[PDB]
Amino acid sequence: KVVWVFPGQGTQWAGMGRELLAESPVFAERIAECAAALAPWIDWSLVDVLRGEGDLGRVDVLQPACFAVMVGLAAVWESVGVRPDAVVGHSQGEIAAACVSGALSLEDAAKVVALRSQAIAAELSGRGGMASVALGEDDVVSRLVDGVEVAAVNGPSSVVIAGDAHALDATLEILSGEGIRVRRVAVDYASHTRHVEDIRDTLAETLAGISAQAPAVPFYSTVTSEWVRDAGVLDGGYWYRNLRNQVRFGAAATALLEQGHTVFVEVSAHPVTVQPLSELTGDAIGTLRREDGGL
Repeated sequence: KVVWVFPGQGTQWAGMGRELLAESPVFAERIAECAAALAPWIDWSLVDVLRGEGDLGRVDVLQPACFAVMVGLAAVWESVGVRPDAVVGHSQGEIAAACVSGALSLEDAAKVVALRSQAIAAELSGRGGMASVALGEDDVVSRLVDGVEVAAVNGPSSVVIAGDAHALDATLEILSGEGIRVRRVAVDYASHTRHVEDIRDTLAETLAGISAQAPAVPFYSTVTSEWVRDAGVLDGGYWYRNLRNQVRFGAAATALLEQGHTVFVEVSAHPVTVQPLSELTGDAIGTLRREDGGL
């Protein structure tokens, strides 16, 4: 059974799909359509930035850009007639999961992602970052210093953590003293932490009146780690929780395993979730690679 896996960050690079946009006609018309749909809230050109002519450090541009190229790739996979048995996202990418699984309208999804990116840009800037840790969740908890929270869990030993930059630096220093493999991510906000508990009102106000219909394709949410079979349950509050609550990506993958789902596709411009799922199962296929946007 085929599961469309939608990641978040780590798949962006200069010139998202310039070659892909030039060669693929269906992707080009689809991305033009989304740019038209995203027009009421942009202050730049989608086609310009996706071709590698804007600012990749601008979060409220890259995140809608990532969403738009994700929709384009999903349309491309639809062209070759790939029927997704299940669709699951990863944090921000979960919005795309809501968009294509029939649980949300494309215009509503574009509106939601635009508002979320704008809010996190106006607020989250300069408040933390991600540290990737190749250690188990229990080991991380043992190593957990104050001010640090596990951003997400993706496997037996794949844990991403987030928090205040000072606490992250202290934890990384102790890790280096212990000499264990840990890396930093060049992002200026600690999402899915206590910081998310600061902009609740604005997010609630923005994501209002969304036509959350029933998912055409079953959606296994990691916020509940559960299948969604209802219309309207996945609300703006749910997206706030997703931005707030941690992602049990490893638990989600394990749940999808015994449910007969084997063929897993990481739709992205660069493989990021290929290995933290392949080490669990080995059945993970990427879509594109960094600087490899060619056909």
